[PDB]
Amino acid sequence: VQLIQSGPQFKTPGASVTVSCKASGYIFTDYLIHWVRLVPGKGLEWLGRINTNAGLMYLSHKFEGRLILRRVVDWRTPSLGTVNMELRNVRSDDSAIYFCGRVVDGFNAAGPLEFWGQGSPVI
Amino acid sequence: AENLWVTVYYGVPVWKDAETTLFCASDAKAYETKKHNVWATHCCVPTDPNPQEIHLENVTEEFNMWKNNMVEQMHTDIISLWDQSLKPCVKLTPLCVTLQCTNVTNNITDDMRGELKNCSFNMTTELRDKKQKVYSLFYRLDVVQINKEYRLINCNTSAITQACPKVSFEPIPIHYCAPAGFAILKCKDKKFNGTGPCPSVSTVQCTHGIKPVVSTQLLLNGSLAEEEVMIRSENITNNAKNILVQFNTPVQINCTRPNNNTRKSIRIGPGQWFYATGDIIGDIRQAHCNVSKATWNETLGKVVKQLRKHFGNNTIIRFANSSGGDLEVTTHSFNCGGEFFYCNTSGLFNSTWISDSITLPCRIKQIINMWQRIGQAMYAPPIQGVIRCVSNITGLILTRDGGSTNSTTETFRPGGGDMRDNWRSELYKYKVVKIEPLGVAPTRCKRRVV
Amino acid sequence: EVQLVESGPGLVRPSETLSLTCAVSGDSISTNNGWSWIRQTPGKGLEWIGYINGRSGSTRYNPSLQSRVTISTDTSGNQFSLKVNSVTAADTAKYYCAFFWSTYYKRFDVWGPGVRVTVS
Amino acid sequence: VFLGFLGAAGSTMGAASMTLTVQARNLLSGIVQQQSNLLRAPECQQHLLKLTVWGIKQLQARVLAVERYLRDQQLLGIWGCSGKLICCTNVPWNSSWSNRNLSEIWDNMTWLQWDKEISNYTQIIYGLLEESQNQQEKNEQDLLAL
Amino acid sequence: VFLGFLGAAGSTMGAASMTLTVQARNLLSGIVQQQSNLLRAPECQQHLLKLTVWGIKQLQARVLAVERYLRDQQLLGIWGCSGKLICCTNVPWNSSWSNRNLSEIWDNMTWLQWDKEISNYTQIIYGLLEESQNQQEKNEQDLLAL
Amino acid sequence: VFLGFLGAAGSTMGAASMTLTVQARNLLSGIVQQQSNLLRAPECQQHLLKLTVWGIKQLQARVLAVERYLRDQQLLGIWGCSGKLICCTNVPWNSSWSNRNLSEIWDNMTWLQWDKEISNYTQIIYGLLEESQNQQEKNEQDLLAL
Ligand SMILES: *[C@@H]1O[C@H](CO)[C@@H](O[C@@H]2O[C@H](CO)[C@@H](O[C@@H]3O[C@H](CO[C@H]4O[C@H](CO[C@H]5O[C@H](CO)[C@@H](O)[C@H](O)[C@@H]5O)[C@@H](O)[C@H](O[C@H]5O[C@H](CO)[C@@H](O)[C@H](O)[C@@H]5O)[C@@H]4O)[C@@H](O)[C@H](O[C@H]4O[C@H](CO)[C@@H](O)[C@H](O)[C@@H]4O[C@H]4O[C@H](CO)[C@@H](O)[C@H](O)[C@@H]4O)[C@@H]3O)[C@H](O)[C@H]2NC(C)=O)[C@H](O)[C@H]1NC(C)=O
Ligand SMILES: *[C@@H]1O[C@H](CO)[C@@H](O[C@@H]2O[C@H](CO)[C@@H](O[C@@H]3O[C@H](CO[C@H]4O[C@H](CO)[C@@H](O)[C@H](O)[C@@H]4O)[C@@H](O)[C@H](O[C@H]4O[C@H](CO)[C@@H](O)[C@H](O)[C@@H]4O[C@H]4O[C@H](CO)[C@@H](O)[C@H](O)[C@@H]4O)[C@@H]3O)[C@H](O)[C@H]2NC(C)=O)[C@H](O)[C@H]1NC(C)=O
Ligand SMILES: *[C@@H]1O[C@H](CO)[C@@H](O[C@@H]2O[C@H](CO)[C@@H](O[C@@H]3O[C@H](CO)[C@@H](O)[C@H](O)[C@@H]3O)[C@H](O)[C@H]2NC(C)=O)[C@H](O)[C@H]1NC(C)=O
Ligand SMILES: *[C@@H]1O[C@H](CO)[C@@H](O[C@@H]2O[C@H](CO)[C@@H](O)[C@H](O)[C@H]2NC(C)=O)[C@H](O)[C@H]1NC(C)=O
Ligand SMILES: *[C@@H]1O[C@H](CO)[C@@H](O[C@@H]2O[C@H](CO)[C@@H](O)[C@H](O)[C@H]2NC(C)=O)[C@H](O)[C@H]1NC(C)=O
Ligand SMILES: *[C@@H]1O[C@H](CO)[C@@H](O[C@@H]2O[C@H](CO)[C@@H](O)[C@H](O)[C@H]2NC(C)=O)[C@H](O)[C@H]1NC(C)=O
Ligand SMILES: *[C@@H]1O[C@H](CO)[C@@H](O[C@@H]2O[C@H](CO)[C@@H](O)[C@H](O)[C@H]2NC(C)=O)[C@H](O)[C@H]1NC(C)=O
Ligand SMILES: *[C@@H]1O[C@H](CO)[C@@H](O[C@@H]2O[C@H](CO)[C@@H](O)[C@H](O)[C@H]2NC(C)=O)[C@H](O)[C@H]1NC(C)=O
Ligand SMILES: *[C@@H]1O[C@H](CO)[C@@H](O[C@@H]2O[C@H](CO)[C@@H](O)[C@H](O)[C@H]2NC(C)=O)[C@H](O)[C@H]1NC(C)=O
Ligand SMILES: *[C@@H]1O[C@H](CO)[C@@H](O[C@@H]2O[C@H](CO)[C@@H](O)[C@H](O)[C@H]2NC(C)=O)[C@H](O)[C@H]1NC(C)=O
Ligand SMILES: *[C@@H]1O[C@H](CO)[C@@H](O[C@@H]2O[C@H](CO)[C@@H](O)[C@H](O)[C@H]2NC(C)=O)[C@H](O)[C@H]1NC(C)=O
Ligand SMILES: *[C@@H]1O[C@H](CO)[C@@H](O[C@@H]2O[C@H](CO)[C@@H](O)[C@H](O)[C@H]2NC(C)=O)[C@H](O)[C@H]1NC(C)=O
Ligand SMILES: *[C@@H]1O[C@H](CO)[C@@H](O[C@@H]2O[C@H](CO)[C@@H](O)[C@H](O)[C@H]2NC(C)=O)[C@H](O)[C@H]1NC(C)=O
Ligand SMILES: *[C@@H]1O[C@H](CO)[C@@H](O[C@@H]2O[C@H](CO)[C@@H](O)[C@H](O)[C@H]2NC(C)=O)[C@H](O)[C@H]1NC(C)=O
Ligand SMILES: *[C@@H]1O[C@H](CO)[C@@H](O[C@@H]2O[C@H](CO)[C@@H](O)[C@H](O)[C@H]2NC(C)=O)[C@H](O)[C@H]1NC(C)=O
Ligand SMILES: *[C@@H]1O[C@H](CO)[C@@H](O)[C@H](O)[C@H]1NC(C)=O
Ligand SMILES: *[C@@H]1O[C@H](CO)[C@@H](O)[C@H](O)[C@H]1NC(C)=O
Ligand SMILES: *[C@@H]1O[C@H](CO)[C@@H](O)[C@H](O)[C@H]1NC(C)=O
Ligand SMILES: *[C@@H]1O[C@H](CO)[C@@H](O)[C@H](O)[C@H]1NC(C)=O
Ligand SMILES: *[C@@H]1O[C@H](CO)[C@@H](O)[C@H](O)[C@H]1NC(C)=O
Ligand SMILES: *[C@@H]1O[C@H](CO)[C@@H](O)[C@H](O)[C@H]1NC(C)=O
Ligand SMILES: *[C@@H]1O[C@H](CO)[C@@H](O)[C@H](O)[C@H]1NC(C)=O
Repeated sequence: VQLIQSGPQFKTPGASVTVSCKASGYIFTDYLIHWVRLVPGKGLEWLGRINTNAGLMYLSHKFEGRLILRRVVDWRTPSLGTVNMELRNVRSDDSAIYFCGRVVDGFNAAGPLEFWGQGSPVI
Repeated sequence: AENLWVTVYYGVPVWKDAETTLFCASDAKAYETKKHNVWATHCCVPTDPNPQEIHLENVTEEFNMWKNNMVEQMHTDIISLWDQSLKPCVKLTPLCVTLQCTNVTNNITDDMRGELKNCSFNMTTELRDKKQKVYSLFYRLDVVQINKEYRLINCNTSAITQACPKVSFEPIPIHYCAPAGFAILKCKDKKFNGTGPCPSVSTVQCTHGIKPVVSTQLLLNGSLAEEEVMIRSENITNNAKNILVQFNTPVQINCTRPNNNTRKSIRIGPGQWFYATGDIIGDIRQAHCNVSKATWNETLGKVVKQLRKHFGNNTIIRFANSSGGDLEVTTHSFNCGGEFFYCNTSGLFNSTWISDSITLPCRIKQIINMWQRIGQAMYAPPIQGVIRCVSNITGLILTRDGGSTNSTTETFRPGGGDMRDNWRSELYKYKVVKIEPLGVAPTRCKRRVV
Repeated sequence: EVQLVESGPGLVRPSETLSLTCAVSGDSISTNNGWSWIRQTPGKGLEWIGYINGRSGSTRYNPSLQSRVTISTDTSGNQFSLKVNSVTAADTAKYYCAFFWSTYYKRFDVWGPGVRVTVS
Repeated sequence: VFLGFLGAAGSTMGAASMTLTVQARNLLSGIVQQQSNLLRAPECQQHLLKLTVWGIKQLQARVLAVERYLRDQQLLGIWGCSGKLICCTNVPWNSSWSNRNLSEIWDNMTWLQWDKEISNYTQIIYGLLEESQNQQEKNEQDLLAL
Repeated sequence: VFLGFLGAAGSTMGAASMTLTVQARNLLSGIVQQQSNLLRAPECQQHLLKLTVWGIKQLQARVLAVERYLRDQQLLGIWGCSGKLICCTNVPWNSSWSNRNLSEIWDNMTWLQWDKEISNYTQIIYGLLEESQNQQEKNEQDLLAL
Repeated sequence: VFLGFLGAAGSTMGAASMTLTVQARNLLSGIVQQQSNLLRAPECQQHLLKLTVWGIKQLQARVLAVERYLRDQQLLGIWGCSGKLICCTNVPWNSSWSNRNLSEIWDNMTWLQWDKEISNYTQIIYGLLEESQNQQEKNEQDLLAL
């Protein structure tokens, strides 16, 4: 099981930032994917999660008008797929390390994360 | 210990689970005169002559609709037929040129503002030293603004082909039939949940007629449950799997595309034609679908009553609309009278259960990626006149969000998922087995040597 | 399961025909092939007389009586019978009614108590 | 044809042995093998030529039904049963393969249950049946017989 | 091979019954089935691969000849005639199917004429032949025989 | 299967006659004919459909194995040997075809050597075997027999 994230990004305030997490080695569908933001001066904050089979988004109620999650699958190759994130209206308040992770098997209705990526970071 | 000898029997009624290739067949009646129907050409073998069904007394067999290779085969063959019928069409490579576009403002309602673009461009001609200035209307969802300059969306990744104007992708019913040496077993129990030891089994020559209708969220024109609404899933407590809900009564939905629409053809080359959308006759308004309100209440009451059997009879069940970053994961996609619709179902999945009509606004597209490919794209020619479809909603694809709060509630939303879930809703009753006629057993006879 | 009951004269004179019958209870004799007669003669032991196939009426007789014995059925009475012509003192014996089932799957016999017949 | 194709499947071995022609008749005759033998052209055929992939899938299905049929016939021939739906052999039952009496299996078991009981002795039994026939031919090539 | 393939077609049923191997030998061996079995490569083969439509038409013809042959052999096997060109059965003639004496049909009719006289009784007769064989096997599984 | 496929090839005709099932079992069962009969899909199959030339070559190989098998079986049937690996006939040996005694050929020659000695009399012998069977059937249709 491996989660591979894209590199660091810098953006002009008000611009959107898009980051991504490529997942492999387990069936991509099943096992919800969660996003968590780390702010060195505040701690961890949950942003939302995506249902990789259905293509459904669930968000933390701070970001409904700002954060969009998407997924890409190919029924051909069940062991591979990606999750993308788009965050709009980026401000200095959003300087953080953005992490990708996967829920512990048996906990799709919850969100402990067993596997983690690297952290973007953004600005 | 008796003094017995081996006796060999041939023609013994024994079988093993097996994977194979089914050959497909159709009812050569009204469908025989369709001529250009894709399904009527492929599933050519005539069937359903008052077909046989044989009850097997005392046979109990294990079924598993989630591991049923018949669905995977149906999926693969549908894709192959679509590629084969598009392969010999025009290939509209010459259209990915800069387009000069303005808004259509000619008697448009408020809900259509910015929906249509009037685009002119320099197209190739049949004689290769000339160019022509032509124009066509496009839907907003088919173009990309670049740098009034636009391009078609599918320029970065693929050529766009054009469906051939005479090919009809109408989902007439087809039947799957076993090859010699194989048999299809059918599970007849009413209230069968898709898995396990089905006690009432019969053999068939072929499956019932199945219409290969392709849609998301709401399953259209399938079979109905025999007695009660059925809820089936691979694992009901795992909010990652989809829930397939089969209604025991249809909900009628009336879909239309208003706007009289005209069509014109343009030569792009020597016998190579492109179909353009011409000016709309009459006014311009949105496509939409009508669902009876009382009916889409009574049938949710039935779905909820059945969901409570798995989630608790003191649990609050609420429905909510789809949420995601795409069109293909939030709308009800279907093909109607040849055109592709993407309808908004948030007007249906909006209620809480604690123990006139609904109008669904709808958008349409002409450039379809189809299935899940990145390259490969199709342009659907416009259809003249107006379009009206009357369809039966026979089932739902639902997902749960996960748990919620200590108030004990569950939230269900229209789901997405692979196209295979549409076929699993019809083929759940069938299994394919290989017949193995030899066997041996003890008897009192001995070969008499002479 | 059947019961076999024999009946007939316990005495026959030289050159007379001996006639013995057997009633069958519990099953049919119009079927169930293998209805037969067996003879037990003191000083000789057991031998077959022959048998009849209830379904077709065909018979087979031990060669020693090929020209002397007739076996036939009364399917209405559900009884069958044995007739042996030109009976002599040498034919004094204990006669039995028997049912022999012998197929690929089962083997069993049913025997009646028999009739002892004296021949002068 | 196909009027009770697996009708005896839930019945006992004894009763099911009386329907053997029912299953035998359906091994070489699927729908496509009937359409292929019409006096009139089937008409469909052009489809399977224009699109050669479908033509190949159909032939593979037809060839396989024939190969499976012939392999079963070859085994019956090797074991000394040319024709016949039921044939007796000289191989004794081991009472290890299955240890039940005749009155238990012919009357209480179905063929499916039997098949699931002795499936891992199938190759041993087939091997013995072949050896038995070879021994019989060796004895036939002796004019003093037995 | 093929030296008088339908030579008896205009002859009487009696005389024609003496040429049965002549037609039997030509059911599995057309020209292409001889070329396909040369020790040398046939050479032509590349044509049928370069152009797959012709390759498919040839295979369909070959597969069909085999399927038709095997179906006739299966019926003879089911009816209790494994091998033999002429076999006797236990099914009586109905005298409804055709009502002629032996001296009329064997000496005056050709097989083509006969075929056109009883063609709509073919399935009845075949059904009876199968029932007869099943009854015979039921009688064989009785060690007291007849 | 294939555990001594041509093992008797260098042995004498007499000894080699005892291994006849060994070669018979390998005429209808190559590797591809085993893969084609798996309960699971073979997986490979998509390759042979995507590229139809390979699909055709495989079918031609499978069809040919079947046709060759059936032709040999048809000849045995015509000659009056339905089944059996060894059968006696009524055709006398000519002593022109080969002029050796039994003690020389069964003990000193291999089958390959024998085949290279009488190969140009093969068709004569086959023709006689067919005539013999036809004569036998003519005699069978006489209720006074011999
Ligand atoms: C169908 O799908 C469902 C999923 O929907 C599958 O169910 C899942 O099955 C897996 C096992 O394969 C379970 O994993 C194990 O979970 C226990 C913890 O369980 C306790 O806490 C749960 C907490 O849940 C909270 O959150 C939910 C969601 O919002 C709330 O609803 C809850 O109320 C809680 O707030 C709780 O849910 C559990 O109760 C449920 O399950 C029990 C049965 O287990 C029922 O009786 C209850 O009624 C109720 O339904 C429960 O209270 C962990 O402790 C396990 O970890 C150990 O075992 C691991 C094995 O690999 C090991 O790796 C770990 O390290 C750990 O090992 C420890 O124990 C070993 C014992 O042998 C020791 O040897 C070792 O040294 C060490 O000490 C494990 O993670 C999932 O919980 C379960 N999910 C759900 C939702 O139920 C189901 O299997 C599928 N069915 C089929 C046929 O496929
Ligand atoms: C769930 O199930 C329902 C029920 O089956 C299904 O609804 C039906 O969909 C089909 C396909 O869209 C509809 O069929 C079309 O109907 C129109 C309207 O015709 C009416 O009037 C004529 C008399 O003039 C009546 O005979 C007829 O019954 C109707 O009352 C026809 O115009 C359509 O024909 C054209 O398109 C066909 C495409 O297959 C061509 O084959 C045909 O030749 C016609 O094309 C030609 O003429 C066109 C017009 O000039 C021209 O543009 C073309 O280029 C070409 O030259 C067609 O018959 C049917 O009516 C619907 N039934 C109901 C009750 O509404 C749902 O679609 C299905 N749901 C889903 C999701 O699959
Ligand atoms: C999309 O844009 C095209 C232009 O690229 C529109 O077509 C143009 O419509 C005007 C009228 O609004 C035509 O001008 C008039 O022509 C008549 C003769 O037919 C003349 O008498 C008038 O005085 C005037 O000049 C113009 O010729 C025509 N151009 C072309 C190429 O057809 C089209 O209507 C627009 N469609 C939509 C839905 O907006
Ligand atoms: C079709 O091509 C012509 C040129 O052959 C385009 O007209 C020129 O456009 C440039 C700007 O790109 C101007 O600087 C020239 O002055 C224009 N020339 C003339 C004669 O008008 C024309 O715009 C193209 N049409 C479309 C619909 O793209
Ligand atoms: C379909 O119904 C069967 C029962 O008829 C379910 O199988 C049983 O599930 C219970 C747990 O609820 C187990 O304790 C039993 O051992 C299971 N029985 C058998 C025979 O497997 C089955 O899970 C249901 N399927 C679905 C998808 O809900
Ligand atoms: C869906 O229902 C609406 C009504 O809510 C239908 O619209 C009406 O159509 C009639 C006939 O043309 C007009 O007289 C009314 O004024 C319209 N009402 C409104 C509110 O617009 C609509 O036609 C139905 N759609 C379908 C596909 O049947
Ligand atoms: C879908 O369209 C049908 C017409 O095809 C509507 O059914 C008609 O309803 C009126 C009452 O408003 C009746 O008088 C007619 O007799 C009905 N016609 C038929 C053929 O049944 C139906 O109500 C529409 N559905 C929705 C949700 O609007
Ligand atoms: C699902 O339903 C919600 C309403 O419950 C929709 O939320 C609205 O979204 C639009 C933008 O698309 C905003 O302008 C509105 O202000 C939102 N409404 C509220 C009350 O906040 C949501 O868009 C729907 N989702 C989909 C895919 O249709
Ligand atoms: C799907 O349909 C719903 C219902 O019509 C849309 O939600 C409304 O959007 C309008 C703006 O056009 C707002 O003024 C309303 O307040 C919204 N309704 C509610 C309950 O919040 C929704 O925007 C549509 N989805 C998409 C993607 O367009
Ligand atoms: C979902 O249902 C709610 C009601 O439960 C709808 O909101 C109401 O809309 C009417 C107008 O039609 C207003 O008069 C009420 O005051 C609203 N109530 C509340 C609590 O907001 C809502 O529009 C529906 N959503 C969609 C997409 O149709
Ligand atoms: C779309 O517009 C055309 C053109 O006006 C309509 O076709 C005409 O219909 C009338 C009857 O109302 C006929 O007398 C004319 O001969 C037709 N003209 C042509 C060119 O066909 C058509 O009916 C309209 N379609 C819709 C759905 O409104
Ligand atoms: C929607 O469902 C109804 C109910 O099954 C369909 O109407 C029946 O169709 C069958 C033939 O399949 C007839 O034998 C019944 O008599 C019909 N019932 C009634 C009340 O008319 C209806 O055709 C379906 N609609 C669509 C578009 O498929
Ligand atoms: C299915 O099982 C039942 C129960 O064992 C079988 O019923 C027997 O039927 C025969 C023929 O009518 C009777 O003589 C027996 O007495 C019945 N058995 C019992 C226990 O009553 C039934 O035949 C089986 N189905 C099949 C196809 O064999
Ligand atoms: C074609 O018909 C003629 C006339 O019926 C047949 O001629 C018979 O030939 C045999 C053999 O030479 C003679 O014994 C008969 O006497 C001839 N019949 C008559 C009426 O003279 C001829 O044999 C038939 N052709 C074939 C192939 O059978
Ligand atoms: C190959 O040739 C040798 C020599 O002829 C064969 O050897 C004979 O083997 C048998 C069995 O062991 C002995 O009884 C003979 O006495 C041996 N012959 C001699 C001359 O010593 C050998 O069997 C042949 N190989 C095969 C497979 O048959
Ligand atoms: C456009 O709207 C005007 C009224 O503002 C009307 O007179 C005219 O006929 C309409 N045009 C069309 C095509 O409907
Ligand atoms: C055309 O569409 C743009 C949005 O892309 C909008 O800003 C502009 O006002 C529209 N013009 C007209 C005439 O509707
Ligand atoms: C690819 O698409 C993007 C928009 O998503 C566009 O900006 C870019 O120019 C396109 N690439 C090329 C080569 O045109
Ligand atoms: C739908 O059912 C609920 C049940 O609680 C009821 O409150 C609601 O009024 C019903 N809606 C309609 C339109 O009848
Ligand atoms: C052999 O078959 C028996 C059937 O009762 C089964 O229990 C046993 O596990 C099988 N052996 C192996 C190695 O699978
Ligand atoms: C049955 O065959 C006879 C042959 O003489 C023919 O006259 C009759 O018309 C046929 N019956 C039918 C229904 O075709
Ligand atoms: C016939 O076979 C013998 C084998 O000994 C060979 O010598 C002879 O040349 C062959 N005849 C012809 C014409 O090839």
